[PDB]
Amino acid sequence: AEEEEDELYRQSLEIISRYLREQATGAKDTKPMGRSGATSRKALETLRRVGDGVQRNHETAFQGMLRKLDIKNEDDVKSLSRVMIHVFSDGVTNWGRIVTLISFGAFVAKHLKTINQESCIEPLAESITDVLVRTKRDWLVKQRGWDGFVEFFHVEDLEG
Amino acid sequence: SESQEDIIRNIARHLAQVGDSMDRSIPPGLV
Repeated sequence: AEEEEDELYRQSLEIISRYLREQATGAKDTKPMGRSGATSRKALETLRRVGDGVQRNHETAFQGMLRKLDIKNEDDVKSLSRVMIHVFSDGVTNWGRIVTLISFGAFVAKHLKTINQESCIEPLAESITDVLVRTKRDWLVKQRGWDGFVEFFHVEDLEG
Repeated sequence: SESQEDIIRNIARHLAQVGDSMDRSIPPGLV
């Protein structure tokens, strides 16, 4: 009964978490029987296209960063956090950065799972959403956030 | 040989850069 609730946060952590989880597990956990998340469906779709693309086109960047990075425990999480902040420390923000970052994040997570290290996925999702909404929330809320991204990227696949 | 500090730093700058440019020209027809 007090102004404070933010669907952006919940929807962000929910999507990102379910993303790395379902993507790093290879399985399918689609058992809501009540939920839907329209913006989530569209948003994810955008992430699938732009994500897969950068992964296929910029695959060299992901591999390189991971090669140098190399992670096996939550300890490095603080180091990763440092990286993120170090990149945002400049003051530049846009769909390019966000997607690029998020992408690299998921990738590293995939590897974490492949190396039997899911416990290090928690810091991954929370870290990304944390920095993004903690220091760049204004930017997201200013550009609509998720929707504005679906409009800026456009994913119309309807005929009539 | 290499230093996580420098590593993370270089990777970081590279990450922001890669993303900053990835928007200036989306290969997948921006869609």
